Amino acid sequence: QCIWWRGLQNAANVNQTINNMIALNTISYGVRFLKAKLCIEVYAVTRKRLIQTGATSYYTDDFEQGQNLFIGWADRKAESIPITTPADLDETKLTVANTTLFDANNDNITKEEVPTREKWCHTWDLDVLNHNYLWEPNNLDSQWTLIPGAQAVQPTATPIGPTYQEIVIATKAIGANESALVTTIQDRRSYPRLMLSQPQIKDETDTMKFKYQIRISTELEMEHHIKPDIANPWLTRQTLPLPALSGDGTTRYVPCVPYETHVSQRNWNHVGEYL
Amino acid sequence: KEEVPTREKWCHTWDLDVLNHNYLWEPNNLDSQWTLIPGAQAVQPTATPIGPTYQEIVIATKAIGANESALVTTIQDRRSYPRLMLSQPQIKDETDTMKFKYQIRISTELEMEHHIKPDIANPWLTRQTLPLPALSGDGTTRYVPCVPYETHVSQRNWNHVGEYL
Amino acid sequence: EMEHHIKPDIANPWLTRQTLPLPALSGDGTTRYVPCVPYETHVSQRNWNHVGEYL
Amino acid sequence: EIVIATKAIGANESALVTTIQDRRSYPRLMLSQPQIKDETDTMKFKYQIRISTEL
Amino acid sequence: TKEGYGKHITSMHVRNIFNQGNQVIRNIVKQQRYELLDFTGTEAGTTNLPKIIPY
Amino acid sequence: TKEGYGKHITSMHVRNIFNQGNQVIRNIVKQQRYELLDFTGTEAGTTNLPKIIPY
DNA sequence: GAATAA
DNA sequence: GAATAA
DNA sequence: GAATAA
DNA sequence: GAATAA
DNA sequence: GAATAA
DNA sequence: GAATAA
Repeated sequence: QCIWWRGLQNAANVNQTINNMIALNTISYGVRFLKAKLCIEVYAVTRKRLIQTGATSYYTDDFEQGQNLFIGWADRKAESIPITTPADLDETKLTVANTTLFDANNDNITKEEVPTREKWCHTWDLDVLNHNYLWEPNNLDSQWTLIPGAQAVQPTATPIGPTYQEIVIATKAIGANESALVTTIQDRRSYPRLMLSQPQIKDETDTMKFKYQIRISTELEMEHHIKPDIANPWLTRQTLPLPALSGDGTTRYVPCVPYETHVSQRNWNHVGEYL
Repeated sequence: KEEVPTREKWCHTWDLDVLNHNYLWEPNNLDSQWTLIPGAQAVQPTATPIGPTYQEIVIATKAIGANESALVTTIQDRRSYPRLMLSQPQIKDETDTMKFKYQIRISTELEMEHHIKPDIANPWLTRQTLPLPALSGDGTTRYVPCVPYETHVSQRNWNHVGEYL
Repeated sequence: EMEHHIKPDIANPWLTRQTLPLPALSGDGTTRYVPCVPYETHVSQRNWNHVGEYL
Repeated sequence: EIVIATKAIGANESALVTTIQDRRSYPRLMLSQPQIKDETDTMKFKYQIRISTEL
Repeated sequence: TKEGYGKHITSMHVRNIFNQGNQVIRNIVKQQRYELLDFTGTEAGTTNLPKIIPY
Repeated sequence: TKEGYGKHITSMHVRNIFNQGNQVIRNIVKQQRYELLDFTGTEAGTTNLPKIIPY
């Protein structure tokens, strides 16, 4: 939902692909995120085996190749990632309290579980955008900034704005003397919440503790539409700003709505009442 | 006019699905009058604005509580809804008109697909929901608009134009 | 060339629904700069081809 | 199998609802562990599972 | 080896059996009404005047 | 003669548009539940004993 | 019946 | 038009 | 001419 | 694209 | 979808 | 199996 594809959670994660990107965001009037493919690779599934005699515990980590990392999808429930800092978003240290892929009652998670030597690859098509438009050229240094989507749910505190709704109506400045009523329609993308969690297994004391050695692999297709050969500040017409959260809030909850329901334009069939 | 004699019925069907791109109208108990059938009709009073849902291209903000919002935003096809009336022949008698009173049974049945809730709370699901074209205002009396027709205009260039160009 | 779509045979002030005002500049400015933007760039909804990285 | 019952319908009326239906033996169902004698009684197994029951 | 016997049993694929919030119920509001149209009166809606259907 | 003009108009046959009380809605109660089966305990339902599914 | 004949 | 679009 | 040669 | 869309 | 849409 | 049996 956010953009960690630049790998913000540590500034140590920059590769020329990020650098190539920055130089393109300089020479570009606008951009599209065309496709985003994520591939998790699980090298190990390792629980901490807790051997407890009364009033003592022996700890050892042990490989479980009969267990696997659960990649959860929240497709039944409205949920949000809290975001504060570029570090606050990390595939590891990022969490929400009282959250479990396993509820004793209604398990709202569609899970995809990967064992050792199996990978979870998932691709998102980030081109939501129709009618010869683009997203503004952007260096992704800014967190609380969201992947291309028409998702309709914004907080009152940090409104994402028209770019976030399906039908975009916005005003780009073009300096003081001019304006652009950049105005497009785009297809709606529900982006659920995604999680990497362990099996919940009650041990004698609470849960078993699993820690997964993995390699996430996240690669992001972008067509950087580079600048004209001649200045056109008036070219922002077909550029849109990203669905970045705007506000003073230090912490910002980036929305995840699981699904876009299908409704019909079709009339009925097999309705008994004759009309 | 469409005139019905005794043992003849006037049946007329309206297709109230005006709505495109995977949207819906809010769930509504119709107890509220000054509330209008689905339409993209463009004419609203200044006193009781119907709002974006009423114009063809909808741009609206649904609350989703305080912390969130939804810029529900759709396009929909325009429906002119004329005014409909049941009246008598006007026949001058020696004194003013003849007075007719019709025994009739109106029969009004309305198809609705109620898209029921998710199996899990999504206050953020109002994205594809729209509020009805209900009139909003303090006005005790409210004039609900009827515009007879949506004129057809062409994207076609001319033909049989004498000037050569 | 103009198709002047003439009025209804009956008043419909509510017919402006499908009418739009022109892109006339509005303001007090005696001099007004009418914008000319040379081109509308073409961008693709197409994914790539002949990209060497396998994915 | 053959139902003969009286539904009230209030005080003034009754319904001798009366049907036939096919017989269903429903056994008992259980989730248990292997019984394995250890040095002390049985081994103790505890299963992490998700039941999924839809009706 | 991980293997076990069962009936209507399968290797466990993705299962989330809650719909992604897509479901549609259809009722028709049905409101037949016998009515009268009285133009014979002087009172309010009873007059020479056309009586309206506010669809 | 009894005659009149109209559209979607017909000689009036039998119309009662209320159903004779035949209508069927279908939901599936869906109750996925992650659960534990603990035989490691001495307390109540945690024992060597088979745990029951009361369908 | 490039000069407007639907 | 396993995530209910009759 | 999974390691980007349009 | 009887309710005028050359 | 001579004005760079791989 | 105009009176709603997907």
